[PDB]
Amino acid sequence: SSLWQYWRGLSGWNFYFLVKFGLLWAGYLNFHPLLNLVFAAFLLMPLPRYSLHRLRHWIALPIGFALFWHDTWLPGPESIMSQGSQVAGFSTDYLIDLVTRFINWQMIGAIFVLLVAWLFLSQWIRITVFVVAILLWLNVLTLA
Amino acid sequence: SSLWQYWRGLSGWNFYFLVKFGLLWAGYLNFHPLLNLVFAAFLLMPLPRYSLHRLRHWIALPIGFALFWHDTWLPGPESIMSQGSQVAGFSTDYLIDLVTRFINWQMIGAIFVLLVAWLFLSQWIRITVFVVAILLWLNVLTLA
Amino acid sequence: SSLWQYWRGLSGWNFYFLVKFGLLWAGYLNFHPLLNLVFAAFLLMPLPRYSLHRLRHWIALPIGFALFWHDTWLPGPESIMSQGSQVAGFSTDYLIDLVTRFINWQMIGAIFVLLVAWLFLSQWIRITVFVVAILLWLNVLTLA
Amino acid sequence: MSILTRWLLIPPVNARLIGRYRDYRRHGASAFSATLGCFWMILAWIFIPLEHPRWQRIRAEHKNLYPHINASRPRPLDPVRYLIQTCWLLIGASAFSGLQNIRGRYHQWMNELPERVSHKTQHLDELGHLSAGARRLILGIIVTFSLILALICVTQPFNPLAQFIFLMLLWGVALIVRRMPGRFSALMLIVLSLTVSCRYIWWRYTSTLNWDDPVSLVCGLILLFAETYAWIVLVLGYFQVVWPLNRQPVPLPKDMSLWPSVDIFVPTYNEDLNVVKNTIYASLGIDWPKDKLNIWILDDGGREEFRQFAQNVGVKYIARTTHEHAKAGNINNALKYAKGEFVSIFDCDHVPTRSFLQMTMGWFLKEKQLAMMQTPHHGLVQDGNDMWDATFFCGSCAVIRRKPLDEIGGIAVETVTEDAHTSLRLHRRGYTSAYMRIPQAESLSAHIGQRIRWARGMVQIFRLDNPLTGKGLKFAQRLCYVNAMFHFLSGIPRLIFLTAPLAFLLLHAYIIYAPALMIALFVLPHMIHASLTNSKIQGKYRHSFWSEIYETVLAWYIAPPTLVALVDWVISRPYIFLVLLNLVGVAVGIWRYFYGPPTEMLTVVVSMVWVFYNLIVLGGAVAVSVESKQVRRSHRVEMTMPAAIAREDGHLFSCTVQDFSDGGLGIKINGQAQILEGQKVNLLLKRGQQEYVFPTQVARVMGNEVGLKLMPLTTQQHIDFVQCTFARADLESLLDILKLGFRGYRHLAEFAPSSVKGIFRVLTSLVSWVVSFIPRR
Amino acid sequence: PWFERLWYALANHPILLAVLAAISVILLAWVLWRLLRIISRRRLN
Repeated sequence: SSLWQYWRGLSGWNFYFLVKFGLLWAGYLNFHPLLNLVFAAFLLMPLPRYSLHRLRHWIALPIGFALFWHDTWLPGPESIMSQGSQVAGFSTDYLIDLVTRFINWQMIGAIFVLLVAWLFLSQWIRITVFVVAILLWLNVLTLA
Repeated sequence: SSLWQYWRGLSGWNFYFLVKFGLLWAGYLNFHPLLNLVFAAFLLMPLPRYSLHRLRHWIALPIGFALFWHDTWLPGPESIMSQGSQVAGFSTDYLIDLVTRFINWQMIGAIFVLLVAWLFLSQWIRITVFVVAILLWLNVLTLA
Repeated sequence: SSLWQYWRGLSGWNFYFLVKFGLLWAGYLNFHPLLNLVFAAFLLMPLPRYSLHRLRHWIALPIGFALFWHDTWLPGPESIMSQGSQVAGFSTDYLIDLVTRFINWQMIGAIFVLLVAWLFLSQWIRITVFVVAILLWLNVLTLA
Repeated sequence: MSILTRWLLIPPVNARLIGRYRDYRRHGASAFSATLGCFWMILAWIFIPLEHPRWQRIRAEHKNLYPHINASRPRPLDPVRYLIQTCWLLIGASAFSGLQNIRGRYHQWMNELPERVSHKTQHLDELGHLSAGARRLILGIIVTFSLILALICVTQPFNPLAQFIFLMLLWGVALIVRRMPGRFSALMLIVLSLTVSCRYIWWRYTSTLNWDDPVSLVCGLILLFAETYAWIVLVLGYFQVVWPLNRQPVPLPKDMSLWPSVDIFVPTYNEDLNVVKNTIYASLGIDWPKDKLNIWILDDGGREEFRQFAQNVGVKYIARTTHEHAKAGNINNALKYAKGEFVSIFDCDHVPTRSFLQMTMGWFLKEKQLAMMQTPHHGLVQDGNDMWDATFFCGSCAVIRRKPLDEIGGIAVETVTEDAHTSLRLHRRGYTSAYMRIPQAESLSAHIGQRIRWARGMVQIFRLDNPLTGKGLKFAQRLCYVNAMFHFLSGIPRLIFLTAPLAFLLLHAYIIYAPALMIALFVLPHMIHASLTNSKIQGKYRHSFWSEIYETVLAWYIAPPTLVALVDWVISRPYIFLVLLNLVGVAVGIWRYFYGPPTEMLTVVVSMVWVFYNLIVLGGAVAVSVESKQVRRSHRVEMTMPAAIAREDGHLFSCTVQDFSDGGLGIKINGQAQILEGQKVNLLLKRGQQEYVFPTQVARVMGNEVGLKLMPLTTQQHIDFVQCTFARADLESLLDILKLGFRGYRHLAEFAPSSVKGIFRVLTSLVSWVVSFIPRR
Repeated sequence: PWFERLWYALANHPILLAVLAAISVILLAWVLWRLLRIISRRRLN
């Protein structure tokens, strides 16, 4: 049958994975290739109904956010719940200074440039094929 | 009447067989060529009746489950049948702990990935030919 | 439309970057490849409405001027209004003499030659692709 | 096999693949090509998102975006073509009113600049206002200053960068100057071209001849002599057409009784009465006093139809008993009987206009020494010649004063070109000739024949009545005639130009001892400026080195008629011999490019281009040789003129005449007219403010295109018809020349001897194969 | 070296030589145009 009509690809999530690739080359990410392959497989799986596809994406957005959190070296949420008393005690200016020290504007600019490049290249190159190929290669290397 | 018209392939069983191959390549399962090939032939037998088809599926599903259980290293069905009283009498928390320890989440992730891969490849290449070829090649290797 | 013909190109800004490339060959530039790539992406961002397109270009003009200020070895603002008092204290004749000494008319002639070449090429050949390729080349060289 | 895909693939995808394969097979593709095509297509689908709306829009206009790739017919290496064309699309280029208006207004202002400058110089009319000694001194210092500056710019040594800057600046100056019209612009461009050519020649003589290896020395000397001869010819041509006279007619006295007697001559030998009827009718229609014009037909065949036609219409008819000296002898024999003070001579095909003699003979009644006056056959060379009193007879459409013509003993008969020799003889006695570029009115085989006879006639004119050693000629006329003779001799320089790149590539000599870039920085300015200045002087709409290639290939073709004077050859051995040398030179050059030292590598590349040029030029000469004998169409001039048609019903249909001939007219009628064949209709033709009605019968109707035929007309009707119809008051080129050379080589492979037929066929095959990958818009 | 002196002086200035050549072209064109107008008047009449 025409099951290809239900294989819509990752679409915007491509940029998502592409971002991670950069943070992999930049060393900012603790990569879990199997979880990335699981997420790609779940977002690629064909759901016959359009509403089901939309609901899957809406459910997967929090899951993708949690996976991205797990892929970085940032402190876990429980640490934030424990130290919220210390966080709130600091002044607003202190928090502004700390975050400005944290925000690496080069990575923000790289994100912007990569977003533009992805929007231009989605016309000519199948980004989903390449993203899945890179994920498979990374899993192969991390296994053998 | 006509027989060859009923050779639709293993269909769903194909995935199951590939699953076993994964557990065969991961070394966590002890593959039996004889019983597996017998099950494949039993599901592949062209039965003219649709009622016979559904009845064979109904008979094979518990038989397939028992075969999968037997291929593992868990205690045999008779032993677990004898010890079911104690197993139900055992604490729920320790049972959950044992279940979690037994379940390697890497295997579940790989199985989900292989499910998606099988669903994708079930639209371009007939998986039946390759699955039966791998089974026959494994038998030939075991013979030598 | 849906196929996003809103990738209108850099047009005049092309020459802009060309000039910088020439000034990169002349060594008068403290070049910032990342900011140039971000600026090129911002100018190349596909915007459907023409009013927002004009608004984007109009805000980009002072941003481009400030970027050219930053990429040159000419001094930052603080020095500019620190020496503005001395410039005001100097005679008009001294200002004219300093102006006549400051301009290297050879580079002005070269810039005019580049302008004529850019007009002819834009008549014949899309230079936006070449400019973008050279920008990624500079970024790749700087990164590695 | 279908079984393999059937077992391997699911039936839907198997069916789609089989459908694609069969679709490729039916369109003439082989099985291997078809399979490769399906492989490439599935790769394209897996990599490139061909389902995206952008790619749908790319696919829908595939034919326009990929003209040389057939979508329905795969062929191996098609992905190479796809990649090349995609790269070209990536590289090539795909408030308008204000910018266009500003630009156009800028050219228009620059174009009207000469008029404003002339007006401003008119109000300060003014050297000219100083004494003779002061004028001489001021002009002398002015000329010496200008010439010393020019000499300094001629003899100035530069490095590559300064040289290139100088060339760019001078090329830009020439480009600006060319746009502005006027004779001052022409003179400025001429001076620029002279300066650049002198610079090039100075550099070649001072820095490029190799004095170490004698073979290279000899080759360089021959090539430099050829370049010097070409430069001399170019300078002489510049001088000939430096200042066209642009003569205007001086009106005749208003009293018609003071007008002279003219005798019109129409000499014919084999032309049909259809051709001569138009000429004689139009001659009778010329505005002139009847008692002051007499028409003569000089038929060498004695056709009785001509006699009856002349007697019916009244024009004089005279035949010859003997036919010595052809047309010149015929005119000389007729001149014993004419009694007018002027003799006009017309070719059979040339139609005389009514306003001919009135516009022409004012100069005759004004200037006493004017023994000749010439009107254009269809240029700018004659206008320049008239400045130097060197306009020569072209055999027709000219008026000669009778007394000077009889003084030299009639038309010269010692040369094939009797016209030019008669002009020479008129000039040698001190008489003047004129030329008016005012309209008064084919097959390229006749063009080549007439060029041949012109060359031979100039050869014999030099042989018998040598202008250089002759008496009675002013210097400018000698320069004009010598320039014509030189231009008819340009075969040896072209042979040297063809052979020299082989003298480098085969013998490994250094005929021109200089770095390749230096070579390009002294030579390309020369041809660029020469072409630009010649384009300005001629004023042609199409003007380029390509156009110049065109006359060089149509002048290399008559190399051996002119050389013998002192179709057949282009296929003979001594020609394909040269082509084969130029061909092996290319392979040897590829060998030098890969296996020779890198230090000389660029030089080899240069010779490549040179040889390529030769390969075009030779390929041109064969091509015309076969296209000369291929034209089949006849006289058909399509011009728009509002005629009227009235039916038998009297319904007035204004129409436009598409084509016309003595047999009838084919016209275009505006609107829907139900005109039936055989219906007697009235055709109203417009002659100025007069309207003349000719009754016609409709013979053919093609929709709005209606053909009408004439019933037997009368003498006055015939004259009116001829007056209203004939005697009216009336990067791409590089590609075209490439096609011309290619078609010449293809014909050479078709018609050469077999031993070289095979080689040329193979060469054409690989040339087409190589061109098959070229990107296209 | 009297003549190598000028070549050394103007060697590095193609702009100046281009301007001088343009001036010489315009000047010589003016004198030639005057002469040719004189000859044209002498021949037309």
